[PDB]
Amino acid sequence: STGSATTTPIDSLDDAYITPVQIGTPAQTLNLDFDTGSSDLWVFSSETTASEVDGQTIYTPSKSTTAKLLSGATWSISYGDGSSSSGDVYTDTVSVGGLTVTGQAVESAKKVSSSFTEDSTIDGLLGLAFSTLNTVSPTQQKTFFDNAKASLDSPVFTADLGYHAPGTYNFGFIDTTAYTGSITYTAVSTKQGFWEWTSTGYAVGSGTFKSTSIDGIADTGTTLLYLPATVVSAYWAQVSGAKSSSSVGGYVFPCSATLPSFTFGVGSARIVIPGDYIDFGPISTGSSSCFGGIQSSAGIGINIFGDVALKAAFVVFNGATTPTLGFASK
Ligand SMILES: Cc1cc(C)c(/C=N/NC(=O)[C@@H](N)Cc2c[nH]c3ccccc23)c(C)c1
Repeated sequence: STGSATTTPIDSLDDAYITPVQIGTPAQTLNLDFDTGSSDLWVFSSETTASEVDGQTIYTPSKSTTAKLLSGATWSISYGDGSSSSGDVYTDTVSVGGLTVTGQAVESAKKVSSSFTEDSTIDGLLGLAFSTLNTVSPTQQKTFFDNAKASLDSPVFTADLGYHAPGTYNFGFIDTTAYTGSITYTAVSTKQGFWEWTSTGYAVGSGTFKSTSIDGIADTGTTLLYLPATVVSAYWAQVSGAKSSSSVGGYVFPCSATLPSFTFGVGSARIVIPGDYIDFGPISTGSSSCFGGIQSSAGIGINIFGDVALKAAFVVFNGATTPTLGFASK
């Protein structure tokens, strides 16, 4: 089997991407944020604290003939940015782009943090990291990919995020028309439950490539690119007037700037992030200070190859017995 679904930016800045997901019988379609940095499929629901719902589409398990309460199971997740959600669990039928899993754990939110409440376009998250991170207690549950894996033509999914444009998540196959050149595969460590790999280095604009190992995670659920302070300083030093602002919470730059590209290494291959991808617009409405799309990972504790990096590539998440990651230009 295979699946193929279009993913769409939630706003003009590509702050996140949502993908329609069918849950239950008859189908209830919710737009979920596919997140390769977590492993819970959770949704706004009929059980979510009313004051914490602001425009989201909700899953109502009582209206699904295939929904079954998973007796005694609860979940609670804290994301590294400070966001959180929690609740109880159903199993139900879940389909993505024509690919169907029966008995998928669907985690029904009773509580969500303000950040989720304020994101009216995101109806929940669909985790695509390793199932070892799943928060369901007392019986840990599998991700949608882990459940689907055996039935897939090939045990893979691919992320093809668009810059200010729709993109695609495919399951079970690699669309060879979707990229240029060849896909370069690189080793993955699953020790922290993430799609963790090591970049071979970086370049700023037309500058010379610096060979240096950068360990980080491929995370579709994170907007920006978070890298060591040394690397990020070298990037912003090429932008006149750029500076790190504690009051703003990162590097900002004059909106009148033309940003240089940023290149990252995958083995001997190179992925180029165009300068425009790194512009996240005015810090507040009408401001001439703009927020940078490359930020320091210092104090996060891990480097994060978020959407800013991933959307510059066609990315293969290979879930074979020994997982690997592939990157191609496009
Ligand atoms: C200080 C800091 C700041 C950020 C932005 C992150 C990223 N976190 N990103 C994630 O955890 C995502 N994989 C999922 C996610 C967290 N919060 C969200 C809000 C909306 C949509 C997705 C997420 C971290 C780890 C630390």
